Amino acid sequence: KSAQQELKQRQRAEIYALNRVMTELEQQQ
Amino acid sequence: FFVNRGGLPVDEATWERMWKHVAKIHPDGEKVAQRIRGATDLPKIPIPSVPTFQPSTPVPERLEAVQRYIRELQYNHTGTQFFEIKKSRPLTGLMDLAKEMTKEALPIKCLEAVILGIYLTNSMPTLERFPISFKTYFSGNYFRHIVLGVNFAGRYGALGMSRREDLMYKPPAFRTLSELVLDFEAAYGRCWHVLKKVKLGQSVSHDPHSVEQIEWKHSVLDVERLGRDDFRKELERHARDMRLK
Repeated sequence: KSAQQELKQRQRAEIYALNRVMTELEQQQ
Repeated sequence: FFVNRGGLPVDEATWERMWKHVAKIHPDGEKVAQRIRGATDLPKIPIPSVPTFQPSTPVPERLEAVQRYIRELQYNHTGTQFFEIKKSRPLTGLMDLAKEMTKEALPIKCLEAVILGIYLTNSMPTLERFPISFKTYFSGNYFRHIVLGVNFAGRYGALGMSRREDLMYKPPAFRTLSELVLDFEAAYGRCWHVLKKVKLGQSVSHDPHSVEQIEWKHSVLDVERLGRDDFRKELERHARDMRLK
């Protein structure tokens, strides 16, 4: 339960870092 | 564009598949994964607050706020769709899905934005909502897009999410449905896409517990086989069909 919240938080932070990277890539090429 | 089935947190298989997709698509892809995966210095993303409105706030202002929230979620460029949307589900299931979207706050695309817009405008009974789908063509490939057409005080606008600014939000100022659809077609032509099909749905119930289905394809218009005047005539016929319940 409390560990799943930390899991979701880590996953969301990584998802948004990845989304920034891929957004820059796509806006370029 | 993979689809995450199994809910959030993303399962091990879907997570690994997303990262493999990133490694192959992105140059520096595995360097991207090495930098991001397990990193402890990543930015904390605040969970965007779902907008709530005073009864004195005019509906177009509320629409601006709703579109701002949808934009805040960010467009999903990761190549993995995080919410599976079965379009034939009853409304209440899609609304539970939209609530979970608001609570978990991940990037989204066209259809997720449509469902979110319905969920966030159910409190505006003077506002009619109906999906609008576009099928276009460019460089030998066919493309599909969807927005939530909107009707307030006899004027048409749209909510949605898109790669381009001119392919989502439209303030409810278009006097006829045909003018709204033609604005979308003009934006498409501006980005060198040929508009092939427009699929307009019926009005969506404001009851979030309704078991009815969204009627996505009440009018399917083949733009090229119709021509200009018949296209406008059919769009106005759909507008009439909607305003007559």
